[PDB]
Amino acid sequence: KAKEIAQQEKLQEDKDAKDKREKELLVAQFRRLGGLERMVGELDIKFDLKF
Amino acid sequence: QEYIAPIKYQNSLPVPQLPPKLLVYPESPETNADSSQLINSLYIKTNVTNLIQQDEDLGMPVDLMKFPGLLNKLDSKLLYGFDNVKLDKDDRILLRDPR
Amino acid sequence: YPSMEWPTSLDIPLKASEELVGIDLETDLPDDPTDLKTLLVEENSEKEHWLTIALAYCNHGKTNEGIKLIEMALDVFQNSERASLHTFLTWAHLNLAKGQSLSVETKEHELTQAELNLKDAIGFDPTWIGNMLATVELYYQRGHYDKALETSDLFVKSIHAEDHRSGRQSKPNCLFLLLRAKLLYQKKNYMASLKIFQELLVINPVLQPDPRIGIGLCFWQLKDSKMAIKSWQRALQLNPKNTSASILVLLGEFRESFTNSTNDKTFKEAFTKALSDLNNIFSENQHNPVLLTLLQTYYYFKGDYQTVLDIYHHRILKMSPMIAKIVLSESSFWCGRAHYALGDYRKSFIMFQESLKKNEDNLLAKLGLGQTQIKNNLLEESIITFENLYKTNESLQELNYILGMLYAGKAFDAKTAKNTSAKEQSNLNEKALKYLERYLKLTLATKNQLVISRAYLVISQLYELQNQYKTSLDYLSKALEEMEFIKKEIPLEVLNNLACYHFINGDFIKADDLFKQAKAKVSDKDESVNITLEYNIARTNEKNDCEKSESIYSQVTSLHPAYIAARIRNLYLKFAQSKIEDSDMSTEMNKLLDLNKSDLEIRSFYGWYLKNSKERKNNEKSTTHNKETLVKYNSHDAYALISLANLYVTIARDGKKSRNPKEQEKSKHSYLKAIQLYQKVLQVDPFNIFAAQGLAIIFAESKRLGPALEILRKVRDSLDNEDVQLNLAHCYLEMREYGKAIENYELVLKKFDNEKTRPHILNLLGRAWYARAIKERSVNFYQKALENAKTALDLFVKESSKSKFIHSVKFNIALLHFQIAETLRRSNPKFRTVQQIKDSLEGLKEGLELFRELNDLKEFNMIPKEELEQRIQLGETTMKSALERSLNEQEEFEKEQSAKIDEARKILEENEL
Amino acid sequence: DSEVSDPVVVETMKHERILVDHNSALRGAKPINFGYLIKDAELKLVQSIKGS
Repeated sequence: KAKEIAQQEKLQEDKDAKDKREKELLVAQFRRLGGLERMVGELDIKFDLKF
Repeated sequence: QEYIAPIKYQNSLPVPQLPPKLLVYPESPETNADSSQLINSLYIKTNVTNLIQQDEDLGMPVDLMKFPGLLNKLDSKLLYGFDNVKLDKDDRILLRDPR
Repeated sequence: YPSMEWPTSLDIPLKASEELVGIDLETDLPDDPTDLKTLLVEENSEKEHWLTIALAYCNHGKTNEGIKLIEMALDVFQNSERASLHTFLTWAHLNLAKGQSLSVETKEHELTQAELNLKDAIGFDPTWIGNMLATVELYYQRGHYDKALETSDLFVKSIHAEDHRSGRQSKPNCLFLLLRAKLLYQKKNYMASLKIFQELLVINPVLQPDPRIGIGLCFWQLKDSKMAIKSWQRALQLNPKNTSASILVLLGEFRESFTNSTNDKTFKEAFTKALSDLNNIFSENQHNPVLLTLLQTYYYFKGDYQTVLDIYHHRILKMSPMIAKIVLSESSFWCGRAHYALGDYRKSFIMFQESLKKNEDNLLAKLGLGQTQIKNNLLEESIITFENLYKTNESLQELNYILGMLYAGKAFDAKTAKNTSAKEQSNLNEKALKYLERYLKLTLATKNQLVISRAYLVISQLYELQNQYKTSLDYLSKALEEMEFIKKEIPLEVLNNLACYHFINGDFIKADDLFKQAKAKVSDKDESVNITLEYNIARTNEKNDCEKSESIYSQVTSLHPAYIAARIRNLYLKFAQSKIEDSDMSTEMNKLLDLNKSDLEIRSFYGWYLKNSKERKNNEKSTTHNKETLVKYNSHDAYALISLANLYVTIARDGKKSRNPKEQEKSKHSYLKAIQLYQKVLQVDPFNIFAAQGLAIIFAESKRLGPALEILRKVRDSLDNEDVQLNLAHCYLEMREYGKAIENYELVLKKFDNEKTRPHILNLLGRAWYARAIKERSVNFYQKALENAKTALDLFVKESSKSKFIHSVKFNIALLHFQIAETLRRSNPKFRTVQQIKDSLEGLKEGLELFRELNDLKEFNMIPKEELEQRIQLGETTMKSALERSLNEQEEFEKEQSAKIDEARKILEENEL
Repeated sequence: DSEVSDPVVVETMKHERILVDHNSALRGAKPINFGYLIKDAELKLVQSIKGS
């Protein structure tokens, strides 16, 4: 009747999914030194303006 | 009383014992105090905060020409608000306190 | 949801017919308003229809047509009929004065016209609300916010004062609420203002301006910006034509591209949608300072700095007096950022100054100002500005980082200087550590941003300066762990310095492994770094592979003799192992000194050599050498000062044990000069534990053993040394604490396997056991003393050492045998063995043989050799006979007791029934 | 004169930093501030030694 070891291992892979999104956010370049410029330069949007 | 064993306290600096040498780290301009990347680090957090007040009118111009009856029929009624108002939920969540 | 849209038709009564003529206020309005003046004067229309058509003109984008139609109306109606018509005109000109892309003199003209008509209308009716509200808004448009708010309050109190004066009440007036909410936002009483905005939402959810905008403004100021955005989005949902709501939603899009993006791809999507929405809104709102400052942001992050400057110069400046100063401050701050990025620090300074002039609380502009000060080599000035900003932003990570690095640079520079006192150095170190550790604590409290690993490196260097090297190890390992967490390559420098921190901690295997990794990360052709890495490996394997270390040292000293550390330790290893003839050593050190005579490491190695040999070169040359080091090279050098103080202490103690008038006071003067030298060392470095130990030794030789023991205990807590343990044992012995003296003597013997010091320690163990023996008349302690002294003597003659010491231990052994004899002789036989008395007789014969070899030696005057003769012919005749009496008594005693058991035997045989 | 001119060790010193020198090594393995002894030695020794 302890057949609920399926749903206590649902909690644990939901936790490590949460941890993989935290890690993915930490090493994202737009949140790191000099990365915001690097990511802005990779954009394919072309303002046509002169002031 | 008579046992002969002189006591000699000693201080005796060691041989210099030159330990392994450190190396000066290669220069990293983006982590100096003068790096613009620190200001960018902060901008990521505080980005557009000083712009939300679009102007000295706070983005909210007062216009009495927006009130029917008033300014033409002298009908002050519409300034005192509707009574028994419904307040849709997407508006009703806006009376909350900050969090 | 309700509506307060305007009726889209007007019916004017006709006067010839009594029917109506209909006008669509949406379409039918003439392109020139005079074409309707006519229609409104023949058929004698009421003034309300003039007002209605004018309001239609203004609400359909033709406010000038309306102002001119009510201007025409002023010719048609007379005195009191004009009241309303003036009030209208007031609100008309106000809305012309709200031109965003307008000039400053036109706006002052429109506000003058507004107040003209308002003074007229209020003269005709002062209590009409349209006039009163018009007054407060005027004050608002003229920046007089305090006066605006007190006039609103006076008006609100007055209106309640004339319904509690006609006996009734009033439910809230939406526009007075709105003006007070705006004024409370201006006074930065955000929360209060929020409530009023929120209040308006329940009273009129279709009010214009949309109070959701103010709700969101206050949510944003109260750090619930998320909710802020929703309300603003709400405002745009209910009215997509509301362009200010659109712009607020755009700002929300930029902020949420940072707060809501999960990774790099989502960020690029969100920022690209924010930028394309910005372009879309901007190409029909081209004189909006907010959109212009957003474009400035974009062009800076795209590296297009000239366009940032161009936007400021050609657009913002022309309209600066009408932009709100917070927006102007943002735009001048970005212009300064662009100047900084172009390496023109004068102009970036000028513009950060200008941005601060328009908003003194612009944080990023002030950080930029301090950075430009750094760039212009104004370090102390930049520290002033950063610390003034710190007075109210102590929880800002970036500011703690910047101040920590500035102070760390100051500490490192102070360390390289000669004229930096110890408390200057420690204060700099601790200040930089305070800042950098607060940076670390704040960055790790949040889990969105990573730590700048430079902070770890600098902190570990600072803890070097604090003599806490395990903390250095911990912090640099945190650096390496973070680097490998982000899959970044580890610099050779970090591996090498990590290996040095491991070395200083005693982990020579981990240090060896890290030095080999560092060297594995180097090109074969390079030899500058390879020399240091070879020295590092050899230095780490001195105590585990000394044959590898000596080979590496020979290679570095042969090829690159100028590398000093290799030479010093090559000579040290070959000298400490007796692998170099003393002639060729005495030559090598002079050729090492006379070419690097200002190298203080070489001078200290030379002083150590002079002290250590104690034969080829003794205290004369070490006194002159150390004073040459002081008076010619440093004079603050702790090493030379301590060597000088030590030589002074030796001459002082050898002066204090003689009786010669002039030459026992030269020992009082030498103790004082030694104390002065130790004190000067402590002035230069209060953490110098060898100065503390010298002072403790002088404390103990004044028989002040309490202070000496407490200093030696504190020194032992940071120096695992032969000498401090020996001094602890020495000092316990002099306190008659024989137990702890013996404990520490055998301790100093169990570690520190040193063969020239071993016999002296065994002789002092013998002295301690002798002391505890005469104070308990115990022969077991005498025999422990005896074995210690016997092994000390056997080692003294193994060494071939001074006959002083051999004669002293021979005397000790003989004295011990005599004490054993005389203590057994005075004992109850029930506490003796017959074999113990046999052994004591043979021990006494060997004691007398050592005594007569001490008497016939023509140089032994440690005992007067007249006491020595008497103990020889007391050992020879009488004591001997005494010890056989107690021997015969013992065995008669022994036999008697075999008498006693057998009697008991027959008694318990006899007792049977 | 003095020692010999070696350009390759010159550039080694430029990249080296000294962890412990002959003077800092006298702080031991853990820092103990012994500054108070400056006062102690001058009340418990000097004034008692100057009784001569």
